[PDB]
Amino acid sequence: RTFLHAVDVVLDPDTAHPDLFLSEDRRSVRRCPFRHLGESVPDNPERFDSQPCVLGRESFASGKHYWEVEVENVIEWTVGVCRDSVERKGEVLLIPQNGFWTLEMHKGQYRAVSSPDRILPLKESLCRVGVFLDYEAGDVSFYNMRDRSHIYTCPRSAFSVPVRPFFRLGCEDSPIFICPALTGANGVTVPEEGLTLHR
Amino acid sequence: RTFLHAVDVVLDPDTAHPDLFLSEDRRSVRRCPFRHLGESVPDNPERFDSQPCVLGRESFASGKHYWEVEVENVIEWTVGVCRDSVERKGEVLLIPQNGFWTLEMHKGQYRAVSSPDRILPLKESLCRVGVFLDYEAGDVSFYNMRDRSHIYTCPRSAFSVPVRPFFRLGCEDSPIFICPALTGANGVTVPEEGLTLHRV
Amino acid sequence: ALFKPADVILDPKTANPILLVSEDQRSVQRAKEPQDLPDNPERFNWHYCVLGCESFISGRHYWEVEVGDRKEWHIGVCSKNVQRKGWVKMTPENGFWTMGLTDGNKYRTLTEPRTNLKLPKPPKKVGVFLDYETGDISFYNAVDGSHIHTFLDVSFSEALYPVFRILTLEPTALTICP
Amino acid sequence: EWKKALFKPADVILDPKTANPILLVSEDQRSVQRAKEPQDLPDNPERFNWHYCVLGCESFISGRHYWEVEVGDRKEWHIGVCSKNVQRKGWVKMTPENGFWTMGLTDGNKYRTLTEPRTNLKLPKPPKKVGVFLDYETGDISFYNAVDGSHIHTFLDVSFSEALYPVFRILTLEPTALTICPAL
Ligand code: DMA
Ligand code: DMA
Repeated sequence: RTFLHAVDVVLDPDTAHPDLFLSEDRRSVRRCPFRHLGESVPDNPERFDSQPCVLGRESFASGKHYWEVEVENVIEWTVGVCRDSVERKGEVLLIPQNGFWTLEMHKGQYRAVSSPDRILPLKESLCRVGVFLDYEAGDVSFYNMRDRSHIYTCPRSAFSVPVRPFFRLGCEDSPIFICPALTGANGVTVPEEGLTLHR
Repeated sequence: RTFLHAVDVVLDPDTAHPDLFLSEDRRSVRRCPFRHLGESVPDNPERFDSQPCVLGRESFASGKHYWEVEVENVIEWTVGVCRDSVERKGEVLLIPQNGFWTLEMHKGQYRAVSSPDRILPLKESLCRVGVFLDYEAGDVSFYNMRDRSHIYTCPRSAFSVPVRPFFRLGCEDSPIFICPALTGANGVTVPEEGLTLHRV
Repeated sequence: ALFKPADVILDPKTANPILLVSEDQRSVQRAKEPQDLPDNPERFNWHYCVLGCESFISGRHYWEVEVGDRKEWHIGVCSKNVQRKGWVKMTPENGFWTMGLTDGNKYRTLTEPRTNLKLPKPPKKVGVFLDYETGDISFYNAVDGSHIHTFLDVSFSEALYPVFRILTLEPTALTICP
Repeated sequence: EWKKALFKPADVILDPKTANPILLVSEDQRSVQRAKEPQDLPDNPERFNWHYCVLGCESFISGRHYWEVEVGDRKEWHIGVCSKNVQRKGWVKMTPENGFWTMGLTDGNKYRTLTEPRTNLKLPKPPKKVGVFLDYETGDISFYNAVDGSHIHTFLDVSFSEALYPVFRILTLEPTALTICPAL
């Protein structure tokens, strides 16, 4: 029960700030401000009302878990992990003491735990980012999936409650994509000579 | 068994053809031809002796499992999955009928299941290949980890016995590197400001 | 009517959890995602398959399946004792006698190896004939009366269930004609 | 020094029931090395299952005690005491508030007190032997260079309401073991 789990992350629409526009498969999201203009949006307790955030529908209370996100050409983004119990309403600071563990692109710089005091000196534009959780280790880590190089581990934290995948978009009409877990030929006929270059 | 397992693949030196030279951490391997010249090499029923092969020490009898392999240095190679019971001493075709599920590079071509009749029309050089196993599904699949695109799924096969990660080097002097599973800060002091750009 | 019309009802206890059997147990559709069902021994847990409630032990029987313009489907019979846990190839040798459509226009028989079928008309409705004793299963266009395929002189040693399989998420269900 | 002589030399023996599975306790129960990989041991309630820690068998409940630890030229080690009641399952920050009073070395030349927040210690000479002095009643544990007598670090906030075990932690795989000098 020490296996690294490669998570299949699907966004939970009930968490999504109203300016967030999810794809129908809930594996991609963009931010379109005032898209509900002229609408009354019901303000259910799960939804982020100020921070343009969305969570994965998965919760983790134990073990090791990771997923990958495509962030190419998105100028303002946040990825990471947050407690299921985080404040949804108002302008909460996205920091470990409030139950958020993040890597952020902000004004051409990468920032650990969304802090202007932790600029990470990367020598390339991130394209595919690995998000890693080890619950018992208090570990949230980030990876550059181009070379599988370590970027950052947050200070070790007692999670205490279940945690979930966390996403923020701070710019408009710029989608991020959550990379599906590999499934092989799941749900597909495999010809007797094999299946080639499936899409 | 719902879960996709990201395997931490460590090579089993007892399986390794004698010309294969493992790294100390056993996560990479190169072929050094006739490197036991003037030596008597002891008998070992686990060891591949006809072809320069080595197995992952892990075996799988159920569930879904994958790992990634760096092949950008190498142009004569085979990777995938084999039955634990495959022929080790005699030379066999590395095909599903003999308990091998492989992607091969040979003479500048990618061959599915090591077959001259299954040339894969790829438009780029592969650098990092994903090897995917779904035991119940009879599924071994290969991905191009550049864009995580599907390359090939082998004909569905009843594995029947435990299967293992499979590696082979042909007329080749360059190493294969098996991408370790992500571990975060496992084994390491994390400062109170976090751990930045950790290098192993 | 050379053959007894079988009254075929889908056995929800056999349906792969990604399958939805109708209230009347005559039609099956695919869910986006698996339902939360137990893995009882009768359930196909890998193949997207569902059996009829009744199997055939002897005599001559017939039923009809509405496929509509569904892009993917396979139907036929299988033995009581096929592998329901994990993938097995659907072929005579593994106890499956089936044919169908894949990818909107590719008709096959699930033989070892598979064979392509040349169909003048594409069927909206298929008839399945079983003769336990001779050992014959035949597929026809139910509208045209046009032949599709036959397995001949098979040596059945077990009860045979009707079997239905759909991989794709489309709006057209698969429907047994009462 | 008269003050040194107030401290009873403690006879400290490593308790294998407490050792994280990736630790190897020697035959004599004085020495600890790291294995390459966890051994197949039970997760009994006594065992540290996350931190690479091992306790002595005897805990302190009163009085003044001294033990000495050979670190030689190990590049990573941490030692001190911890409460009986510390969290042994999963990561917990080794700090006074969680019931740990330890200092040590990381990265060959970075000496720290494991407090909140961590502090970098100045060690004009790197120690090869560390003297550990515990005064239960004054809640004091002091660390010294046991060869040249120089002071390294003192906690004056040790629990005087909990039994205290010697605790020993190694993360790295290296030739030099961590060794307790028997009381002599
Ligand atoms: C549930 C599923 C994906 C079945 C496909 O089976 P297969 O790959 O053995 O192909 P077929 O039976 O269509 O030839
Ligand atoms: C076993 C292990 C990896 C411990 C390090 O703990 P930590 O990251 O809390 O650091 P430290 O206690 O050395 O400050």
